[PDB]
Amino acid sequence: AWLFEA
Amino acid sequence: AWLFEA
Amino acid sequence: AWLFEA
Amino acid sequence: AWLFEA
Amino acid sequence: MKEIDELTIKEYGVDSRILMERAGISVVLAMEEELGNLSDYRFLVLCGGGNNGGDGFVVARNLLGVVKDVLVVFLGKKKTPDCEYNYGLYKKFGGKVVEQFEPSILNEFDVVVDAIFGTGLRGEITGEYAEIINLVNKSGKVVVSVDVPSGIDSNTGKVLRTAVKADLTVTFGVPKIGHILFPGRDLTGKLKVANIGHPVHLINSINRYVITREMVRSLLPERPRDSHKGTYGKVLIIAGSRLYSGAPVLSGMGSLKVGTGLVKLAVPFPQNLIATSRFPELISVPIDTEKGFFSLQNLQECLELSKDVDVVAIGPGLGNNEHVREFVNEFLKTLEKPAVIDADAINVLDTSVLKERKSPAVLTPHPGEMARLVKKTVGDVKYNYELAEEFAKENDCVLVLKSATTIVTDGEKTLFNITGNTGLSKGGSGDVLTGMIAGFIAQGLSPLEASTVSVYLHGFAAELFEQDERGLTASELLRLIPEAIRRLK
Amino acid sequence: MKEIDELTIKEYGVDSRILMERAGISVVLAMEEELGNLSDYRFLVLCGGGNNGGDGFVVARNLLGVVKDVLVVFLGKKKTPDCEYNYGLYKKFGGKVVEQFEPSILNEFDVVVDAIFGTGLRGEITGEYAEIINLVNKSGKVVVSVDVPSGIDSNTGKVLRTAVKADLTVTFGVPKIGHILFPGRDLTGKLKVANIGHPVHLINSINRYVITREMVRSLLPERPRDSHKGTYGKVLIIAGSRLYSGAPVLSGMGSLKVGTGLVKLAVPFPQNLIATSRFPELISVPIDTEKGFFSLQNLQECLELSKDVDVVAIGPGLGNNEHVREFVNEFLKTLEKPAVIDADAINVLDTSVLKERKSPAVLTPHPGEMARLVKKTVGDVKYNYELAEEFAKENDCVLVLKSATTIVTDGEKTLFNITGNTGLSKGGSGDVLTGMIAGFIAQGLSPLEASTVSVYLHGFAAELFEQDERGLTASELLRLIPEAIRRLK
Amino acid sequence: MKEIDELTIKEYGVDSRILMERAGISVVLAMEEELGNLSDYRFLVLCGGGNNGGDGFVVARNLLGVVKDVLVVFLGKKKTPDCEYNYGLYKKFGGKVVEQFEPSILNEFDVVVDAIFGTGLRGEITGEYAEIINLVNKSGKVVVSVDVPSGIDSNTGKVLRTAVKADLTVTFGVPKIGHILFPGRDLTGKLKVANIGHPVHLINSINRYVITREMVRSLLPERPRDSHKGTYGKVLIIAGSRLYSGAPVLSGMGSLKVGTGLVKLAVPFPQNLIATSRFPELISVPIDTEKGFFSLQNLQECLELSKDVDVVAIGPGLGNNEHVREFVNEFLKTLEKPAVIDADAINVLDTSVLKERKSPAVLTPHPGEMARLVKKTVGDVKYNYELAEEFAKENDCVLVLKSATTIVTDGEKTLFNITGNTGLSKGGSGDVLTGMIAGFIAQGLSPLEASTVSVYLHGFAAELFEQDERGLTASELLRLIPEAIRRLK
Ligand SMILES: [K+]
Ligand SMILES: [K+]
Ligand SMILES: [K+]
Repeated sequence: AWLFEA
Repeated sequence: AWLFEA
Repeated sequence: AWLFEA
Repeated sequence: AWLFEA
Repeated sequence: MKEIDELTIKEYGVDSRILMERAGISVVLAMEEELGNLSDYRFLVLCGGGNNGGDGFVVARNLLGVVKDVLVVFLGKKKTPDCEYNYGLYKKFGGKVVEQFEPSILNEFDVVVDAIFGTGLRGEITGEYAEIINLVNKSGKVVVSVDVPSGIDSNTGKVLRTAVKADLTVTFGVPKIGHILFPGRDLTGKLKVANIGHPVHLINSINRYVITREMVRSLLPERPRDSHKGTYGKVLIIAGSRLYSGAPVLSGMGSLKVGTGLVKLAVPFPQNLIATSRFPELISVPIDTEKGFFSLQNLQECLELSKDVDVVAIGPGLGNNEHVREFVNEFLKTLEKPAVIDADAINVLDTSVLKERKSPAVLTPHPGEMARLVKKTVGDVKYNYELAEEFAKENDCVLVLKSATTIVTDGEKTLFNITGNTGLSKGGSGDVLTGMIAGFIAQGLSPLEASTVSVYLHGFAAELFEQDERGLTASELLRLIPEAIRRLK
Repeated sequence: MKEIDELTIKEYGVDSRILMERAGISVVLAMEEELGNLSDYRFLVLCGGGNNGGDGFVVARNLLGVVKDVLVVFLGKKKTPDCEYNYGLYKKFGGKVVEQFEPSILNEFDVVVDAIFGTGLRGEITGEYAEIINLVNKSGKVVVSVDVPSGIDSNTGKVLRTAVKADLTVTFGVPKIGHILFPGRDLTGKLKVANIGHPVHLINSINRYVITREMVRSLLPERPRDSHKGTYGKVLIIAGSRLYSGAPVLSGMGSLKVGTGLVKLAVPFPQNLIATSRFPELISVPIDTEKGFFSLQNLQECLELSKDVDVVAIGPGLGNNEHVREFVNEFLKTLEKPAVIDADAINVLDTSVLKERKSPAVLTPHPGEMARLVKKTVGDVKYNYELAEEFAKENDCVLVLKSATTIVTDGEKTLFNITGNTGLSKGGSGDVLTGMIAGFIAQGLSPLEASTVSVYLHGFAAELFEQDERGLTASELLRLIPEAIRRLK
Repeated sequence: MKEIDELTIKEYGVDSRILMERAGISVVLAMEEELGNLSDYRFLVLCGGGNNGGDGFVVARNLLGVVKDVLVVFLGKKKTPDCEYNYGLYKKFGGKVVEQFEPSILNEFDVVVDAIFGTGLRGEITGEYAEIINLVNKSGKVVVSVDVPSGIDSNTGKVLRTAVKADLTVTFGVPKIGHILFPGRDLTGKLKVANIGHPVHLINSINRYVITREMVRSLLPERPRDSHKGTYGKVLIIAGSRLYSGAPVLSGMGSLKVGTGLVKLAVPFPQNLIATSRFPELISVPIDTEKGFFSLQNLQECLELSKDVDVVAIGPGLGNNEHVREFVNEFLKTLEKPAVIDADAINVLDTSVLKERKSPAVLTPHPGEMARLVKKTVGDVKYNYELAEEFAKENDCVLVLKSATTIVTDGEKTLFNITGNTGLSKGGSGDVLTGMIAGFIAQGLSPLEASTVSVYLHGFAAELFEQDERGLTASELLRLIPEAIRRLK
């Protein structure tokens, strides 16, 4: 969750 | 069954 | 645990 | 592998 | 029950301290069953001065030395003899009590035991009792209520200004009306009924019960192998109108899906053709009408159709106008068969007619229809089991008053149904139920038995819907019925 | 976003070199997540002179020594300060750059990183930039685009003569309109949104969003256990004609399948009977018409039917002739209820009427209907969110402009829906959606919320079809709706 | 590494702010990998004034808005430029800092990030830094240390009065000696090594490494199919005494179990017969002695037996008396074969003899034997890699200094082994290792390679024991060796 939103 | 009815 | 030690 | 060696 | 506590003490001889102990330790075992091993938790027990608080003191003492921490906050002004005795014991076993509540005291505990008020709640909760309950409701902690969530009136299920929202409620002997009716049923969370030593004869002498799986299993009629259509009875449904062509179909399949041998619908032409295009197993007799509604000109045809059947359901989709009113009332006055009366048949009904009938009747109103039928407000009749009881008794009928909890009474015996979900909160859902009742009477159940089995299976079919309940429709419900029946056994 | 880059640098104080680094390494981690271990691959990074190319230089440097081979082809004329800095680093770490592209250079590489143009694309790609992009599109290699596939206008999703077709696109902060609208959404491939250090307050200050599962979950209305039909609201659907008897049924079940308590259809006789033969849970009121279509002679009947409901949907299958036009416009002028306006109700609508209404409205046009409604070409209105915004704002409504990506706006807030598939590209599909919207307004959602939840679940129900999407029909979609709802939670 | 930070900044040109950022976000990703989704946790970040605290500020800023709560407690007197810059950013992004530590502040947080001291720790932690570290060690919270647990000297792994006990440590570029040697290795908890942008050439230019699976896999000798006994070499083990009949057997099977073709033991009669009764695959030559120990009268026999072999192991169970001392020293002086020297051969060794030998040697002392060999205290030699390095370099040998972390050096190259467990802390365990080394030299590995592969597999065989490690015996270890070897590949 911290680095990427998919 | 003896102590509780759910 | 509360009622019985086995 | 790129960010971490464990 | 207060009467049953008294008899077990005064006539049977059980010391009241012994009933109190068994109650407390019930609460401990019930929490263990729900939370698993209790030793990692910290407990905040909130105790009033009455016997509910005494039950709490017993709980608090039996956690001493077994769990991480216990603290009793005592909120009462004075203690009853058994509460005092048990407070005396908590203190002698080394328990910490305080009589001052601080908003931040919840921060140090995992579980709150709510033993403030039980069945001895009189009037509204105000003041620091309320502030304390509001604070607990805000805390996000796990709440276990002793007997009834404090602030629920245990006779009505009403909230007396404010009430505790419990995750688990442990009550004694029998469920109380306030656990069963809303809003109290919502605030009870998961309900456990503990046997605390009352003789079984008294427990069974209670006259209002919840409808259970075992009871519906024992009432389901037999399907003897050497049987034919007629073994399982015939139903006539008088229903529909040019406005409401759908109701007849849902009612008719209600009856068939519960195992009735024959269902005949009587529906104004050409709307009668709708049913057989959905379900050609039905018989759908066209009635010739002037404007698309039943009237007195269809009276004779309908009494004739009623000669060959065992039960008649009437009302769904009939419409409510003066011609329907004449027709329904003249019809029921003359029909010498059991009648199941729903929807618009209820809205135009003359109650003098129910009195003068020899044959039995079930009425299946929702609270809107009940309000209109007795000329009261919805709020006066909703969840009012005593009113329902007088109505049944005065009108020699069974009343099925529909709601999230449904009351089924004949004036002597009152049953509560708690199966179902909000997917039954849409049109067509009541129409199925009317069929199910008519069908079960047709198979030889009495009106009360028919009604009891039907409300239970109707609710249980809803719960079996595989997707989200809000998408449930009466057609899917019809499909789930035989699964509900299979799962009974 | 360019505004958000600036504020994070100029006001917050984050060095632009730090934003650039975090972006590059995001691309590396995103590729690792998609390809697994990167060490067996050979990378060809294509770098422009702007900051997108700088992001590429950062990518190229962070693969040096970790992968089989890297080569940067530099395509720019000059470098920005951060691109130059990062080019300087690639070279000092030992990286090979070249400034000449040979058609056969693709033969020696497995992955192409496309860092030619990002959000700073102005005008059409011609010349060797185009030849290079065409060559990459022909190569069958795995393509990873930095920020946006070069050649997509990041504000419109339009292709500026030619554009890169990516397997993966890694963008920064928020999705850009060009990833969300077509054709750009098709060329983006799998989209990842990397957090590269922008303060969360600014990221959230963005005013156009994609509709997500979490957002629809938080808007879904509550189903309180103590509820009845009326809790979940009533809808009237004014629809159908002797030409189009099917639309009313699909709309009506749209509403019911999303959890509405009551749906009444008003459909010209005898076509009204079609609905209840499919779904007898519906109420289908026959309207007496002269030629099979609604006209002013049905105006009073319909306002009367509208008194008892919460929302009115109008349009599906009405037909488009002068009598329908008079009727719809007089009706909406007088109806003091929320209106959901679809299909033929849109085709004959006078927009002066939307202005003069106190009550709210949702319009649900496809681009054909939008074109006719504002008197423009389909190509001018398709995927034109600013036009949709002005229309909503000027007409005080919510506009739901349907397409593979649907725009839902009220003039202030604009949402994009990306659920669905091509199975929704057939008749009846819009009719379901009109129902769903009307139903959700009936349950107490505002028009914008109702519309947002509906487009999402409508699309998500399509994706749950178990066989090939092209075989999906509106009837199957109706069945999938409650599964879509269950899977939300 | 401090040297590698400098070169990457000063020569390569990477801004130090960029190294600092990459470090911080490494810590965030590493915590995410260990705790799962971080959004439910509350973080307490403890920041010194140096660059370690700057790394913490970067961590704290990147949790802002993503997690439940963040709070930085700043413990320094002044800030370095990069710490100040990053403190400046935390504050501009809305972060709460305080400069006062309260014992009870731990109560409000789930995770403590320890960014007080890194590699710039000089001297002992006293005062409030210590009180703070003690308080964190008492709290039972999850601790994540940045670079090295504060209070570990990163060059020795020593505790400077007090140190943080971490669950996870995230370090940058390469593991530091203090993560690898005890007590620091114990306080590091789970170690992750993050790549933060240093050129790979510099990372690899480091000259002390941890022994890894990949390195041992690439050194394992080939087993060509067309091979015979002699392909895989011959070993002579000179060992045992009438006091210690067991050592020869464990050594000899050490050699065989690693794939040596032939092992000959030379053991005083009748103790030689012990080995072949356990393992008849061994050759166990009876040596005639006067009193049960080797002496000079066995010198010629043993040089003769050494003619046909490739390597000689000497020492296990020899006993330590003047006659053994004469014999070992005259023997090694004359033997023109690689020698592996263990146990009692080490205790009586004259180091002048190692100097005057042309042939190579491995010595395998535990710290007790090392202390005696260089005439220092155990505490002076334990985990002292520089002393081990000088000894190897001055005596032209490989030194394998055994302990929970074993140091293997030849004076130029130093390797650390971290496989094993406490089951190797009992007699016989070293005797196996001597065999394994001799066996691998016999198969053509150099002394350093032989030693590196052996310490790793010896440790890894211990970890494969299926029951509790404390019950592991040298005999079971011998059985696990070929499993260790299989699992390498
Ligand atoms: K209570
Ligand atoms: K790009
Ligand atoms: K640290």
